[PDB]
Amino acid sequence: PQITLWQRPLVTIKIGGQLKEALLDTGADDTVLEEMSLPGRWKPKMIGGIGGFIKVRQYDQILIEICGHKAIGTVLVGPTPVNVIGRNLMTQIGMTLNF
Amino acid sequence: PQITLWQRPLVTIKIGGQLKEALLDTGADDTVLEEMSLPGRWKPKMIGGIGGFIKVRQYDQILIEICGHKAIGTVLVGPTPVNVIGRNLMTQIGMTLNF
Ligand SMILES: COc1ccc(S(=O)(=O)N(CC(C)C)C[C@@H](O)[C@H](Cc2ccccc2)NC(=O)O[C@H]2CO[C@H]3OCC[C@H]32)cc1
Repeated sequence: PQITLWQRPLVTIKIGGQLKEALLDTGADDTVLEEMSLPGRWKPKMIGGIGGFIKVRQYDQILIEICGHKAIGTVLVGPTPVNVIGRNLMTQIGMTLNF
Repeated sequence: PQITLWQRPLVTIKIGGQLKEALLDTGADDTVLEEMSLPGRWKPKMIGGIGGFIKVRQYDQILIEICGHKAIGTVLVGPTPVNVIGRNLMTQIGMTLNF
């Protein structure tokens, strides 16, 4: 389907048994979510955007479910003010920008 | 045209008669550009990014061409890692997310 940009493109994802609302963000290289517990090992990382950098924990090979599609990708967990689904995951569901 | 998300959706924009590279950002409500000169008066605006809030200069009804398409709207100037084209301008050029 087609998703208009008149409003923030929000979606609900399924990750680690939890349901979280997130923003389909083409400007985000990776998916970034607010603090939560995830299984597996992680690496510390610093990501920057408007307002500066925040420290996050990088988890790779995490199973996520969006709109019925089951995809695997990297999830950065940290003090982000808003949950965003990055390009890392959007490519997996075949999402593109069109005009 | 269709833009996949394997790489950053960087495009060429024209503003003030100059060509610049900008990122198509669906997670951004507004368009935020790196320091540059724009005509007329500006108003203050407080925007919150991943790293916190910053003060930017708001210029309205500015002509800006994105991927060859003519737009006339609000452009915010301030400290940002890269020129960001937000939903305010993407809607003007008929851009949408598809999958
Ligand atoms: C490595 O992985 C990364 C993932 C995400 C980011 S990032 O979040 O700083 N970024 C990147 C953008 C600022 C270049 C995504 C932007 O779309 C970012 C996502 C976001 C963060 C906090 C609150 C709302 C929206 N949007 C953003 O800064 O938008 C600015 C400009 O328009 C306004 O909309 C609300 C916030 C304002 C950085 C790195």
